[PDB]
Amino acid sequence: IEIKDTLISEEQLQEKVKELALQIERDFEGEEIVVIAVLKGSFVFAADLIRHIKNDVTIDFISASSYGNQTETTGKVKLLKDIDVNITGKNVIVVEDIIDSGLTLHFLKDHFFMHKPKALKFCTLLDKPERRKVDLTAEYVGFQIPFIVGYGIDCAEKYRNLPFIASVV
Amino acid sequence: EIKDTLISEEQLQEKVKELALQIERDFEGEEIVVIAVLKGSFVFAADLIRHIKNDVTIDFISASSYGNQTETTGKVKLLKDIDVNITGKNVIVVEDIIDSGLTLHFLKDHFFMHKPKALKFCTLLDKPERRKVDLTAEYVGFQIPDEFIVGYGIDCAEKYRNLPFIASVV
Ligand SMILES: [Mg+2]
Ligand SMILES: [Mg+2]
Repeated sequence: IEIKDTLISEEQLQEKVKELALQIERDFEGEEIVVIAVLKGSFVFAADLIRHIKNDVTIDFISASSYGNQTETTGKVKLLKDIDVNITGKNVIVVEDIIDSGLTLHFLKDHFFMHKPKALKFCTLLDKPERRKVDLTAEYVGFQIPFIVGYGIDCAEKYRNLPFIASVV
Repeated sequence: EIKDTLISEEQLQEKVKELALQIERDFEGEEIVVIAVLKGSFVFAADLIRHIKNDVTIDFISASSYGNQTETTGKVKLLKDIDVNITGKNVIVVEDIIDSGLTLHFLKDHFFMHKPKALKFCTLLDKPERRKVDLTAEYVGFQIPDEFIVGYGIDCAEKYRNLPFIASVV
């Protein structure tokens, strides 16, 4: 596994993240927000995003694993770590590094709705809408891209520490 | 409410860069596994690893208190154990704060059971005057007085983790 080319630079990422934060602040003027980051890959994006949000922010994490084929086709995942914070009647933004088929995030969506939040929006750094297997439109999207690593995203647990996003093989 | 800024955003960025250099020096030519103690160390970890040029693998651990027992013996309940293989690897455990050191001493024994090649501790903030056990962190960002702080991943009742600086609260 070797890196090929830089796809999105460190500076592009920082500018885009600042812009997404402004969009979020506008949509929730004067109100608290709960940010739920999907581990592990979104942790870098989440760390940068929340630091630009001036609203009172509560952050928590969720971890989910695959059941096998079932996950690839239906999005059914096993909750490994559920949320600790209260999102009932709250504004919730679920943060991902990537959304492609949307199957797993759709399943996570239903789980969060059981908690009865006031609002539930999705924020992803990268989006691949051509890979959708279900209806799921993210309200906040950093970049639409055409295997990648960096900025929290790995390849076999490697390269999460790159400050930029790159193509690999 | 927030009282005063204790460590600025810029001071944090400079210090984090410096800790990363110290880490690179100690592991010249080798891969490193970074294990961050959730939830408070996630911001520090995100910034620290981006300055480390070595091949880095990151994972997370979550531990909770059993009550008084934790405050006096460090005994904590592992809520989420590591997924990655640290056997024969260089491991750096990343914390936001080390005070009594009781809990990290307990986590140290847990990781040793995995037989890593090396195991070091890196904390953003250290309060050595609060030690109840012998534990010297190899990497320390700042020595702070025994006071309540928030920001840069650290909360007070789940509030203020999103401040880009560290502040006192009263
Ligand atoms: Mg993800
Ligand atoms: Mg901690």
